[PDB]
Amino acid sequence: NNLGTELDYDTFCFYYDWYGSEAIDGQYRHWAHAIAPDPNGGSGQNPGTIPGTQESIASNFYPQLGRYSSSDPNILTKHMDMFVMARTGVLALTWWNEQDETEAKRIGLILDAADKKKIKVCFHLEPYPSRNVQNLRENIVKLITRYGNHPAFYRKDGKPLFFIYDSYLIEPSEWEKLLSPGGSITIRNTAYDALMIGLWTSSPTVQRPFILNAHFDGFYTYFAATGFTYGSTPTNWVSMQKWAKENGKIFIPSVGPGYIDTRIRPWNGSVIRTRTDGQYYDAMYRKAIEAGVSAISITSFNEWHEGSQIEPAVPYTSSEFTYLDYENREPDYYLTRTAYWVGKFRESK
Ligand SMILES: OC[C@H]1O[C@H](O[C@H]2[C@@H](O)[C@H](O)[C@@H](CO)O[C@@H]2O)[C@@H](O)[C@@H](O)[C@@H]1O
Ligand SMILES: OC[C@H]1CNC[C@@H](O[C@H]2O[C@H](CO)[C@@H](O)[C@H](O)[C@@H]2O)[C@@H]1O
Repeated sequence: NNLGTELDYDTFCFYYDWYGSEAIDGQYRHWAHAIAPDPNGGSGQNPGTIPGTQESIASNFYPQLGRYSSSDPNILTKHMDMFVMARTGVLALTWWNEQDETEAKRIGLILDAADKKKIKVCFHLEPYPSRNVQNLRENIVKLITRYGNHPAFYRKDGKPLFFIYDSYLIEPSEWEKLLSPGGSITIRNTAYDALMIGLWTSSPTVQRPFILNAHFDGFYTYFAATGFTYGSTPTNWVSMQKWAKENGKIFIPSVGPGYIDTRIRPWNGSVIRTRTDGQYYDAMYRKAIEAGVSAISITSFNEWHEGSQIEPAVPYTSSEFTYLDYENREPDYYLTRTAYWVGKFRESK
């Protein structure tokens, strides 16, 4: 078929499976959330918590699907149908190494639901406690062993792919052990080789040697808020792509529709980026495509705490909070607008 509706398998959408519902789980997990203390504020902050009631959830927006469980197979079905609407072929799943049966169940449910719609899944390896290159290798081995034969397990030219959040927390000298072909615990040329995509944060003076010396296969930028880092400043993307191409690296810039996290981080208002009826998303996605990249990542499907979600949101005013909503756009606008941009990306590829 040549309909202009097919999934794109170089488009990665960051997905969070940490929500919990009455129907499935037993606490309204993540809809209830601690309010972060101000890192520059007084001593003796008791910032409190958002209780995750119908009226008061840990987001500035309100989901169309309500306080859903990420363990609810009927929610997962709906989510995969939303990925199909958006034309996003890869779900980049947050992964926290919880070592619990409920996590294992959820991952399996997600892979199964994804496959019914021909969506692929890769892992977004988060900064779990004492993360280091040895336990990262062990966990890569476990994920490939457990899930590598699942038909929804993502591969690019035969290789799995991982995004590594806050990769700068591990020194390049440690990364080299895992990621250089000569490294003492290398995955290169093994059954567990993978494309490893590190997080480009700050200036080229710092990031270029970091990426080279760490032996990452590529880099992404994550943040939906323009200007939050050098990497999330889209005017830098042409130059970042040129460097990537020169150095055999894969650049996967991250685009998002807006940012606001002030329910959980009330002190962080300077990072707010207004959606402007889709104009912010349009501008960011255009810059990614114009940079001439081979792959794009979307922040986010459903990071509701950070207000970067493309998942449908609805107007809601409760006794406790007046939520933001999609304004003059319909709840599914960011899904259909994603599909528009995926088409533009494909036209350029
Ligand atoms: O401090 C608020 C800030 O926190 C989180 O990002 C942190 C870290 O994970 C990032 O690597 C660096 C990049 O410079 O920034 C923080 O230290 C995110 O939640 C972010 O959106 C938020 O503004
Ligand atoms: O997936 C990368 C990155 C996205 N932003 C949130 C990060 O997770 C932290 O913040 C969450 C609230 O926004 C909180 O629920 C998590 O426990 C974690 O502190 C995530 O690493």
